[PDB]
Amino acid sequence: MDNPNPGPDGEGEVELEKDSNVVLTTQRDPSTSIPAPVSVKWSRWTSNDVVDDYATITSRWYQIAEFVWSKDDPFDKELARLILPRALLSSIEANSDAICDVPNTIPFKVHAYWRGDMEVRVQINSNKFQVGQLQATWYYSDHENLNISSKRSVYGFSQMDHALISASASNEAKLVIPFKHVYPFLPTRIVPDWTTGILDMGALNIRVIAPLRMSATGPTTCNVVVFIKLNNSEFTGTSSGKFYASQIRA
Amino acid sequence: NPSYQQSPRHFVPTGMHSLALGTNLVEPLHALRLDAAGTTQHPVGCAPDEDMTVSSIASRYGLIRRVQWKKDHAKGSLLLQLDADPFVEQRIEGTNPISLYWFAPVGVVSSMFMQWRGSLEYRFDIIASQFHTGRLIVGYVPGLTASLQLQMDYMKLKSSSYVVFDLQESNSFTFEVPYVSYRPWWVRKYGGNYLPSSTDAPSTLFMYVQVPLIPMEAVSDTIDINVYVRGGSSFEVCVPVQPSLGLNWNTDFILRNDEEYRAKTGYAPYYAGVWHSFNNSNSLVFRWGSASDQIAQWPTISVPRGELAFLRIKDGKQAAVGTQPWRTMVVWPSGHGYNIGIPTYNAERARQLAQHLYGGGSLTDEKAKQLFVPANQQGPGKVSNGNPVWEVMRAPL
Amino acid sequence: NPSYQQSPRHFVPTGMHSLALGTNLVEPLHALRLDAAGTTQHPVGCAPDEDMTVSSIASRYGLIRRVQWKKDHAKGSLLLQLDADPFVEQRIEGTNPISLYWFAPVGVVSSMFMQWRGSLEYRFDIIASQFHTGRLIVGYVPGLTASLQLQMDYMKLKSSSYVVFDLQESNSFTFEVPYVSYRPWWVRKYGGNYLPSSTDAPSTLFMYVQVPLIPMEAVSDTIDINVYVRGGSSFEVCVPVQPSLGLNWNTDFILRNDEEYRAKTGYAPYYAGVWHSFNNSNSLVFRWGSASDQIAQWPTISVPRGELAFLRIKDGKQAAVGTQPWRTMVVWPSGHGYNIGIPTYNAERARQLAQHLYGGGSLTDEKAKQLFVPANQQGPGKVSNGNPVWEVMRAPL
Repeated sequence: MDNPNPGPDGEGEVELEKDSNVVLTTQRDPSTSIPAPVSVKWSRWTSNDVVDDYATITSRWYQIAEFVWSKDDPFDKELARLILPRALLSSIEANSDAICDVPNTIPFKVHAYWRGDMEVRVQINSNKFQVGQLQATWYYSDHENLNISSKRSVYGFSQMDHALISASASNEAKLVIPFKHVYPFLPTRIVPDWTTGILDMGALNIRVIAPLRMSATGPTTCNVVVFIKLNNSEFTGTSSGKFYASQIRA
Repeated sequence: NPSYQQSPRHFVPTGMHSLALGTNLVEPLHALRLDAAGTTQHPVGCAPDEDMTVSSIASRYGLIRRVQWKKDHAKGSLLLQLDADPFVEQRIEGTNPISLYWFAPVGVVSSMFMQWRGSLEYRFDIIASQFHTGRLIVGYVPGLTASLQLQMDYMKLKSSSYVVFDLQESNSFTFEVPYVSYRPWWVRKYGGNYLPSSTDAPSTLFMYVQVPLIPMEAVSDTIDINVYVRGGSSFEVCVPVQPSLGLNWNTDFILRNDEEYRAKTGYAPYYAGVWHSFNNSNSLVFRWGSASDQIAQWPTISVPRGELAFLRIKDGKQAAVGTQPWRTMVVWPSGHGYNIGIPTYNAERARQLAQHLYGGGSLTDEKAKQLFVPANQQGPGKVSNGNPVWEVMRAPL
Repeated sequence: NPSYQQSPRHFVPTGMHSLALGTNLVEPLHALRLDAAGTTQHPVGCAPDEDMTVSSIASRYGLIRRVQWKKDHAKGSLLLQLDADPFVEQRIEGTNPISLYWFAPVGVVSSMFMQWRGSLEYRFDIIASQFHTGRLIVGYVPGLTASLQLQMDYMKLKSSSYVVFDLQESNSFTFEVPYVSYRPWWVRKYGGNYLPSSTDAPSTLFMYVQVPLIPMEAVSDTIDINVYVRGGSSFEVCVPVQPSLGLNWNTDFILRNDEEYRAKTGYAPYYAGVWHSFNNSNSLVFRWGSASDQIAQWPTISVPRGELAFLRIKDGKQAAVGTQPWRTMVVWPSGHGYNIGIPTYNAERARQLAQHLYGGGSLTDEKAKQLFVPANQQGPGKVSNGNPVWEVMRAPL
């Protein structure tokens, strides 16, 4: 079946992802990447306090990153290497804004410990005349590894669970990332231990496998949007906001 | 008679079983009893009382603190900020170097285990008439780091799981301590015998005065708040390791080897005095003479990062004397090209000084200079008994 | 009580079980757990993710090559001629002597096994617009010896099992690599650590350009062809032996003993220069002076037949300098009565020279003289840092 019928509305389907007071669309189905099974709820294990999450409020879609994709970028050059708990907060905090100001962060302010699966969209608007390729990959503990520069390479992450994005026919990388840390919970700020590496479950990272191969005088620049949903969460550990921690640098 | 010529069995030599284990396995040995079926029985009179359970022990309520509550206590005031973990101490006074400590039955265990993960509880026995009324708070706030243990009011405590108690004709109450961690189980706070192998407590509870006490003229205004501690409904215990607590039988330690800490050769005897170069003569420091700049020079103590050091003398009958035997001291460089012996009131005030000098501090800070012993404590200024032995204490910071 | 007087059992002493094996047999030991029924369980949270199979690994698709396809590519042209065997490399740039290499999950195994016998496959991810059209070939031709690896067109490839791919609006495709052998299983191509104990690959696939690309003016003419490799529907694995791959953790090698390769005593320092007796001064060779016939004399390398030898320096911060640090070199007799150090561009160009000199060749052949470094690369002509250490590499030919 192939009859093209673009009316006053150029025809084509648009799948949407609402899902909680925010609707974000994608005109092209994503290339998913599921690195692990869905995480069970270990609140009834580690902590016996206010055991809950926040539905309509922390299970939304906030923006955490956005960047540029150009012909200048050589073969393996990561556009982002963003930590995943974590840079949800660390993006907003360095936006000359506070964590307290946004609805998808506020319990991190009050509550001490967090556990939950993650959802991520790597949406880009590239043109059909751009011949490039990216790869969004996940690593459940990047900073803990010593020589991960060895792994920090397009070759290395192809070896593992990832998603693929090609400039033409742009395209989205779905990226379901459930919770798998060593300890079942994460600490939102400084704690009797975890005096650093606060709220870090691993980093995402997008490098390049094919530069934007542009014709003579073709459009140079491109762009990426990183979105994140925090579903299936649990926030036990009620603590005043003066105990909080404005996350570390990029 | 017939030959068993088929190949004999194989077998791999060991020497001994078994320093572990003993849950469920039969242990063959050489029993010195006359019988091969000799297992002692327990008659009706020789009744097996306990019930030897880790739980059985962590259910008895042992005393651990005593707070004096007074009408003078402001609306905003704290009574105790003791640690919410089984390793909660109570120092007992005197006298030898290593100080003895009181520990609840839920303290002695898990002193034997690595991890615990449990829920605990505190019985606050408030000895009070019916004519005494007040309100106390108590809140388990997880995530209490070092510096953040202060900067803590009774208001931000009301932010975490907290409880307020009304007392007229009902003296005591029991607060069950919640367990909020990122870790399933919780490793030792005191790790023996190993300095850097010990992680702090997961959190702590406080007992502020929500409402000051109002005592009518025929009952006194100060009142004792005895505090007990035991494992709660589910104090669990994880894995047997080296005990972090010792005997009480023979509280000695043969000092190896013989690295006894004492003043450099020639700086003996030494009394507590003052020095114009040490807080402008406003505080006590060990001197080996009364003349110009005769300050006791002490050996440098090599301490690994993440630790602190101070001194407690072996025999109090050999210490320098002021108003009291200066049995405790701290050692730090003097800037005038050596290290000086700074006597403290007690071991706590020697530790707290090490918490501030090794916490990357100076000597001319007010936080340290309020731990220095005042010069009106110099007393008759008795010299020591020569250069008696001090031993160097160690603690993480 | 009664005497068991019948003959005791027989038995034959061994000392230890068992560095092998561990498929199906009960292994008795001394467990340090407290219990004799102590086997760790895996909770619902502590979920056992994998699935630890030799197959599980040889099914993930790891990158291995990247070909740039261009319109300029003729009707008759090849893109890659990589080897059809699990031991297919990808050299990564720099820097120390032993060069690091990229290997697919189907590369790391069977790096542990001797033989494999499997079927494999290659995913050719062709990043392309819908406005790019072309046709690629790919053919597994068994029986590709050394010399016969060239003399290979895209036409004779069409004689063996081969495939042609049309690309308009469909970027990538996957070619399953057939397995044609006389041998059931296939021994290691890389045998570590042993030089002559390694047999070449059974065959190789190529990717020619059946039809050159035709790109319209608003999409670029050069296009990346990423190449992935994984074990196919039935990549089998045969027998565990010494791994042919190392760590990545500590990429060092303490040079025994101390047989470090370096110039003969008196020929230091040494810069890359030219010599009228070495390709008529048209190529670089190590000189220990600027005067008449001062060419660096190098020790003779005793190499067993079926092998080759060249040199890679230990520290690049001590190598002779031209336009680039001459970290690689080849050693061969000079006819004027000694062996000369001939710097190469990289390790590949040093190996290829050893493939031609040890392949029973001469120095005055065009095949070798196109691997010699041109004299306009002599640069500022910095001398070395004395006589730094070189190490002698070895490879079969």
